[PDB]
Amino acid sequence: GRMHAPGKGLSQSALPYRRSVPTWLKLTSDDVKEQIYKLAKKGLTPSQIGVILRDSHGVAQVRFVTGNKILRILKSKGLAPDLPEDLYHLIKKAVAVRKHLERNRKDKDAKFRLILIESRIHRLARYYKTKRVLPPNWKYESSTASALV
Amino acid sequence: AKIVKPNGEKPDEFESGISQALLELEMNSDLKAQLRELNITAAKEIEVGGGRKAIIIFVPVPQLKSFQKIQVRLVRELEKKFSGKHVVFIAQRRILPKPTRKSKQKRPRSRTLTAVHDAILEDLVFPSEIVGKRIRVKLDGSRLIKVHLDKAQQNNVEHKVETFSGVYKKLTGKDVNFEFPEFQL
Amino acid sequence: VRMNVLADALKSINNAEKRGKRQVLIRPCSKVIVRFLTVMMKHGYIGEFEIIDDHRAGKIVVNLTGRLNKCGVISPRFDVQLKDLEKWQNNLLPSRQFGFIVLTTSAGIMDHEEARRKHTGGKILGFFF
Amino acid sequence: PLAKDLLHPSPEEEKRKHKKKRLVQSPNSYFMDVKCPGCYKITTVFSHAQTVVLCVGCSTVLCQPTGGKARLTEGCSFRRKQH
Amino acid sequence: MQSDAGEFVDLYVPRKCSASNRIIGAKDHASIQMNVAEVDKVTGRFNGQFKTYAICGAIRRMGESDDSILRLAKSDGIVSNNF
RNA sequence: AGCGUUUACUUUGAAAAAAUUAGAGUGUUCAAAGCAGGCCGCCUGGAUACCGCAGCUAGGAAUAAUGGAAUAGGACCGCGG
Repeated sequence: GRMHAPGKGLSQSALPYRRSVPTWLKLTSDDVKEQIYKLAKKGLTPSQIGVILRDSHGVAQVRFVTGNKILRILKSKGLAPDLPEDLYHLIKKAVAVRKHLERNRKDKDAKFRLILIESRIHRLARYYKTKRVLPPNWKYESSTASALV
Repeated sequence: AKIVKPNGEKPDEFESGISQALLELEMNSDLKAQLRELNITAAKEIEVGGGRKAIIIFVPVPQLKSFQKIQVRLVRELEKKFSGKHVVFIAQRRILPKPTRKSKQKRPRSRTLTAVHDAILEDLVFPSEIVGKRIRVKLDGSRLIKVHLDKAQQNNVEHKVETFSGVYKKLTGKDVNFEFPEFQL
Repeated sequence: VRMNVLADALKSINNAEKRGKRQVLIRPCSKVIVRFLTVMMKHGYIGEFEIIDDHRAGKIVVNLTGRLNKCGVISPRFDVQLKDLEKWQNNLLPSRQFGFIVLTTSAGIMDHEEARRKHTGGKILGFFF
Repeated sequence: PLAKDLLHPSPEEEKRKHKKKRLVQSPNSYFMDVKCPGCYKITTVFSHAQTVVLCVGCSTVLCQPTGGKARLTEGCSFRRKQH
Repeated sequence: MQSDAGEFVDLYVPRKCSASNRIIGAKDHASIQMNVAEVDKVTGRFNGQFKTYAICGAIRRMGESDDSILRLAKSDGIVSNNF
């Protein structure tokens, strides 16, 4: 079940058996890569790029049409963001909560939810440190967390 | 000819005859635009169950998709030339041995037995892509891989099932049965 | 979380056999489960089974014959030396006639009687009688 | 019931079951060629879009995103496509 | 059930349920021994031979005696395979 | 003669004080013991097994960790140095 909640949600994507590409799709490997570049250049994360592609163009996976995954494509061309786009969203969330908590000091619930979010930041940050996609110096501390976008 | 054999050795009279037949087909037919830089690696000929025979061709893995594009249009006039036989293209995958304790980089997981054998079966049934697999473990101990093939190209390739079963039993040494399901597409 | 996969697979067979079901779908298929079930089949406690490939961990459908009293697992995988295989097969199995301790050795996954014959100790997986 | 073929279930059972709990999981969604009456052209839209898909050069809105499936605009011929 | 020599030693051999393949205990009083009559093919009349089935106590009170008798009969070809 | 990602695991071998325990022989008159004895000068004996763990050694490669190219300082192949 959920890491920081009592919920037991069974609701995710279910890829088809067939890893093959469909007949109707006329977009090629390089055509999709060219559009992946343009979407990311406009200012867009690997989650949003994959959504915009398969809603409008009809690209079940980039991995099946092309050879590689979206971030893997981006960080080859050199368009990939510095810290990952899931640790980014967790930090930005922690900033928004902590700013709201600055004014509303009597909010004991916001205080408790900040502890769960910052606990989840610490937990994911060290995974990335072992895999070496963060410098081992890297330290999330709230005072110099607002400056990290 | 158009056969670039991997070892600097002799494309034997059998493999030569097919490489020359492909040069002639090029020079005569319309799809000579494609057959400029496409090549053969080798070409054996097996005896399939019954009283039938299946000529088999090998391809450089890079230019496989280039063959795949024209594979069904080409195989027709190969079978019209070599009358009472079946023909099917397969890519020559390199296969590295499991690195034992006794004794050069990390073996990529495409250069391994299970992945190569999965890729061999993928290319056997080219026009009809695979939609299912069931490995029946029989009571003696032996296995039986049961492949469900896409119901499009059923009528086109249902007569090649024993060819595919025989070719795969030869290349790998595993017993396979190709079925056509009615309940998905 | 799902720590042990063989533990789940053998509890699933055991529950289905008691309830009197004729076949059971044990989910997270692995080399260790298949190699366990081949041994179990070769002595003739289960029937023929069919392993179902989705591009993930596979599934297994085991055709059940009503001749399986218990199929259990030992966790952790204790390191059974050859001389101590007596005291193990003494306190796990019903009698000295029938029942098997299957243990993973140097050679491969095989029952106590085979491992005794081949002159190999190894790590215990489970038992079936 | 003791005897049920878990290997060969009839397709009404699998279409009933949750997408993850079928004998081999498969998506409940699909792709469909949708065209507005004015223009000549057919644009691929995903069943569960979750973005406002536009006809080329901002001609008009084509589908509206909801909780589950996307509301296609009133006056649009959709043909769900198969592979 | 015989010794080293080969002499069958136990004082009787219990029956096994046709559905579950359990041994029917010496005092399993809800166990049945049901003879379904065998019929001449051309006339549709009783021959004087029968296709006998045994079922365990647990199976009956489970409520699977009906389907198990049915499936045994349909396997023998007493009930039509079409059904 | 020299080699060969590492370790845990299992099997073999080496080295392991006697006494004690298990145990082969032997009518202490039987036995507990004892290491004696037996044959009409001679023939025997004073065995063997166990001694966790750690260290040492040589086979096995299932299971369980760990490692190898991804701003390519990649392996191999040869020339220029």
